[PDB]
Amino acid sequence: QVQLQESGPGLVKPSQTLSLTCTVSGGSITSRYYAWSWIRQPPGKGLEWIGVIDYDGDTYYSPSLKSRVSISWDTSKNQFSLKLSSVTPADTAVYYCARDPDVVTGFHYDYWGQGTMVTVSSASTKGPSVFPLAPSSKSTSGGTAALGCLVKDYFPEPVTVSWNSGALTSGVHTFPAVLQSSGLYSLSSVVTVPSSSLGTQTYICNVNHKPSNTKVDKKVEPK
Amino acid sequence: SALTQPPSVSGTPGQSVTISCAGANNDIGTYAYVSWYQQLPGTAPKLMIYKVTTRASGIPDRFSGSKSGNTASLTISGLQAEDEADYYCASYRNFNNAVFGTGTKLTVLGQPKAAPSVTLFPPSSEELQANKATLVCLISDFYPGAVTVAWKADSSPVKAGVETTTPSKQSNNKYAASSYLSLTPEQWKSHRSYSCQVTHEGSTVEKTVAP
Repeated sequence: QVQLQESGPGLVKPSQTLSLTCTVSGGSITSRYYAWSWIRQPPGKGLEWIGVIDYDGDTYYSPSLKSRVSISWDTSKNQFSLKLSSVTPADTAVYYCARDPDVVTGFHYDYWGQGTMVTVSSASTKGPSVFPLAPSSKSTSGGTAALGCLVKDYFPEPVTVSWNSGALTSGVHTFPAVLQSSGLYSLSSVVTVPSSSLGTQTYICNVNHKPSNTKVDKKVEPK
Repeated sequence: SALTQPPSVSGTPGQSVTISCAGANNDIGTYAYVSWYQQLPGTAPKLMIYKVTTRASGIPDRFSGSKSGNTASLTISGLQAEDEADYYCASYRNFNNAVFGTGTKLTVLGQPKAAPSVTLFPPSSEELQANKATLVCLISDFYPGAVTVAWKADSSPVKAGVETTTPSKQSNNKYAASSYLSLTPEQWKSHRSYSCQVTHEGSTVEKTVAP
């Protein structure tokens, strides 16, 4: 029902500002006794509270962040946004959007957003090079093969790989990206298919890298 | 500031673990808005408990909320593999502020052993045309989360151009890792083949691709 989706750039440089926007649906953002907040979790560290905006419209922020946080909202568009200034890489995190079901009863967030990755660097973007990984089963189950896509050299996280425009979901394994010595990321996606489908089925991997605007569809046919 | 929770807590693949969340008089001591969230990898936190003892809709009865002074606690009675996640405590802070803890990564351990499934890939026609070469070795479905990758040129070992990821948790609870070998079109052609040798708990899984 109440569903939250964060919008935001994936790459931002030190002097820039963070215009992160959250969209609420399945519930009014000005109703009952609801509070809306921002929470960021840097790479492998813990959750951090940024600030709240209540259904009445006044806001509160973390005292450490207070100086550069100017939360705002749009009731007509069922939105609320966060604004961060003077950004340094300490602001690199997965930024979250969350709801408080009551406010006359207390803190807790029931509903959350999937999060959006924000990375601060100087550090131009690079679109991924997509290569096809043709099948063979010398290490697989008889009848099953293994194909996939090599998403090489891209900055930064993340990239999303889907098969046949989301029509193929089963047996799909997308591997966590490797941060190379070069500073770029590289990942592979694998789908275990029955060998009988190689002379039959067309396999297309849909690679999407939102920061560099990259959207590549690669047909993975046997060699 | 922040709430102190142990960086790690490991539990018997049965029962029963307790996690501490330590605060101060003017947060955990005066207000009763202590909330616990469970975050399994890749997803957002899930409300597990609020108001010190209140279990949320759907939460099982084996999760418990407790508090002494400026220290809140979460108890898990009989853990499943579902429980393998990071745990965060929160509280109200004056005036109208929230605070999260450091986090506690719960590890369940009497878990069975799973041999790694290895898939090795030869450098694509497209990559070799682009004057580059990458060897894709994909390790998955392995428990515990510790592996060692040896790359072989024919039978001799390779150290240069090797990039291995740290093992990460899967949707099913097991581990996944990715090893990449960078070479040149001439290096891939001048050998009869390359092999990805994966070692896991005293056992070896070797996979071979040839130009």
